[PDB]
Amino acid sequence: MTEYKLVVVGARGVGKSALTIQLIQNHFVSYRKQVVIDGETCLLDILDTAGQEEYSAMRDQYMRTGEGFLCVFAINNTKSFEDIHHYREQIKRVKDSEDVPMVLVGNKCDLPSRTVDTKQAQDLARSYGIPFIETSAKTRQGVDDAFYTLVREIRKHKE
Amino acid sequence: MYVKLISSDGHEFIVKREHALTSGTIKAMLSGPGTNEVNFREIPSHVLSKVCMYFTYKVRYTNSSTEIPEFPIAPEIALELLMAANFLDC
Amino acid sequence: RPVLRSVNSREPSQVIFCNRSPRVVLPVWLNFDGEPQPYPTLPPGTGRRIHSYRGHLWLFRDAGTHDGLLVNQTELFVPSLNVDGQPIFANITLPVYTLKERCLQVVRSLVKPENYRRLDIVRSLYEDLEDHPNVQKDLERLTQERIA
Amino acid sequence: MDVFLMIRRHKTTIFTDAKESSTVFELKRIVEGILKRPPDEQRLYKDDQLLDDGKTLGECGFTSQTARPQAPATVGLAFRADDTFEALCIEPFSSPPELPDVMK
Ligand SMILES: Cc1ncsc1-c1ccc(CNC(=O)[C@@H]2C[C@@H](O)CN2C(=O)[C@@H](c2cc(OCCCCN3CCCN(c4nccc(-c5noc([C@@]6(C)CCCc7sc(N)c(C#N)c76)n5)n4)[C@@H](C)C3)no2)C(C)C)cc1
Ligand SMILES: Nc1nc2c(ncn2[C@@H]2O[C@H](COP(=O)(O)OP(=O)(O)CP(=O)(O)O)[C@@H](O)[C@H]2O)c(=O)[nH]1
Ligand SMILES: [Mg+2]
Repeated sequence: MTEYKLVVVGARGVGKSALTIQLIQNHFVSYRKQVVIDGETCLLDILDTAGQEEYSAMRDQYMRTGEGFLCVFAINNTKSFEDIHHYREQIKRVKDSEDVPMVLVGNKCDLPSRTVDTKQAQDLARSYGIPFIETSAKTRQGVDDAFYTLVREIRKHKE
Repeated sequence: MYVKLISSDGHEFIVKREHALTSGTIKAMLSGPGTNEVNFREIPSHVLSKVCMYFTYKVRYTNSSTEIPEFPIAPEIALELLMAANFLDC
Repeated sequence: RPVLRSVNSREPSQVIFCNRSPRVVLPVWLNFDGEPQPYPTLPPGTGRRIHSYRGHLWLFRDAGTHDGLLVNQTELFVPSLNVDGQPIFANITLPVYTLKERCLQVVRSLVKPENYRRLDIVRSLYEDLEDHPNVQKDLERLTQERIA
Repeated sequence: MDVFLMIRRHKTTIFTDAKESSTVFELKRIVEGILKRPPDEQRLYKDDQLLDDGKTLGECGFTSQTARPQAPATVGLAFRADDTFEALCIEPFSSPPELPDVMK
C-alpha cells in the first residue's frame, strides 16, 4: 500500500489544523488515515499544520519529504490570499523543482464576510496550473475533495 | 589596419590588428614598450583559423549586452586549439 | 561578517531569472553568512518569475560544470526595489571566455578526470584541467576585487 | 546587422566584417584597401557562384545566421591580370589528427 505525505500550508488562522482535524475525525472545534482514492487504497499522512515561520535547515529537510501541499487561505482575510505566492515559492525552493504537486484551497466559505472572490482564486489557480477547491472546516464541505485532489495531483506528477 | 598571421603550412591570415591583440602573446610581439606579420612555426592552419575566429568572436561579443553565444570547439581540434590558446595567452 | 553576503532587508522584490545561455544554469544565492546556497536549475532559454528580497546577492553557474556566468553583464546580481510593482529583470548570459578556458571546458566534458594525464599536452595543462571551476574560489576573488 | 566573412584565395584568408545591407562592390572596396588590387580586377564568389556587385550581402545568402563571427561564411576571390582572368582556387586548410582514444 502506497503512502502519500501531505503538508498543509497557509497564513495564520486560515484553518489548516481545522481542515485536517475535520478530515480525520470528521470533527470541528499524529495525522494518518487509510482511504481509497480512484481504486488505489493508500494512506494519507499530514506532515504539518503549523503556520509559524521557521527557515531552519531542519524544517527545510522536513518539508522536502512532503509530497503534496495544500496552499490554504481564508476568504475572510485578503492578506492570506496574497501570501499564497510566498508559500508556493518556498515549496519550489525546498523541493528544488518548478513543478510540485499543489492545490490552492480557500477555507471558511461558510462565513458571510467574503473578501476574496471565487473568480480571483480560480484565475490564480489557472495561472499556477493547479486545482482550486473551496472548503469549510465547519461544514465538512469540500474537505475530502481537497485532499484527494492533492493525492490525484501527486499521482499525476509521477509521469 | 590589418596584420598577417602565417601558420605552419604557409596559410596566411589577414586579420584586423585590434583583433589580433586580444592575445597577450601577439600583443607582446608587435607592441612592446617601443612588425607587420608574424610566423607561427608549430600552429597548423586548421588551428590558426579557429584562433582568428575566436579573435573576431572575442572582439564582437565583448561589447554585447543582451546575449552571447557559445564558442564552439570541435572535439578533433580541441587539443590542438588548447595548446595554441595556452601558447597565445588568449 | 563577510562582504559578499545578502542583507536582511525583508523587503520582497519580484525578479525574472532569464537563462539566455546554452547551459543549464544553477542560480546561487549568497545567504546572510556569505555561504553559497543552491536554487532550482534553469534549463537553457527558460524564464521564471522569482521572489527575492532587496539587497540579496546572487550569482549563476553552469549546473553541470560550475562554469562562471554573467547576469546583466556583471558577475553578481542584486535586485533593486520594485518601482510601482514592476519586476526587476536578471539576464543570465555566457561570458566571453578566454580561448584557453573555453578549451579547458570542452576537453573536461569529453574526458573523465581520471584520463586527463593520458593526453599529448604539456604538464602545465594537466593542473589547468584539474583546476575545475569552484564557487568558493570565485567568491574569494570577488571579495578581494571589492577592495575599493 | 553585421556579417563576418573569410575572403579566401590560394592559401591567403582575410577575416573582415560588413553589414547585411552592404553590397558586393563595397566588399571589393575593402579587399582593395588590404590586398591593393582594384575592385574591377576582383571577382567574389559564394562557394562556386559569382556574386553581383550590386546585390547586398544578405541578398547573396550572408545573413547574420550564416556569417556569424565564431563561424564566418567563406567568400572566394579571383583576380584579373589585365584581360586574363584566373581560376578560383582556394587551397584547403590542414587536417586534424584522429581524435585520441581517451576522448571517444
Ligand atoms: C523556481 C526557481 N527557479 C529558479 S530559482 C527559483 C526559486 C524558487 C523559490 C524561491 C523562494 N525565494 C527564496 O528562497 C528567496 C531568494 C533569496 O532572496 C532568499 N530567499 C528567501 O526566501 C530567504 C529569505 C526570507 C527572507 O525574509 C523572509 C521574510 C518573510 C516575512 N513573512 C512574514 C509574513 C507571513 N509570511 C509567513 N508567515 C509564516 C510562515 C510563512 C511560510 N512561508 O513558507 C512556509 C512553509 C511552512 C511552506 C512552504 C514550505 C516551507 S519550507 C520552510 N522553511 C517554511 C517555513 N517557514 C515553509 N511558511 N510565511 C510570509 C508571507 C512573509 N529573507 O530571505 C529564505 C530561504 C530564508 C526563489 C527562487
Ligand atoms: N467558521 C469557520 N471557522 C473556521 C473554519 N476553518 C477554521 N476556522 C477557525 O479558524 C481558526 C483558526 O483555524 P485553526 O485550524 O485552528 O488554525 P490554523 O490555520 O492551523 C492556525 P496556525 O497557522 O497558527 O497553525 C479557528 O478558530 C477555527 O475555528 C471554517 O471553515 N469555518
Ligand atoms: Mg496549526
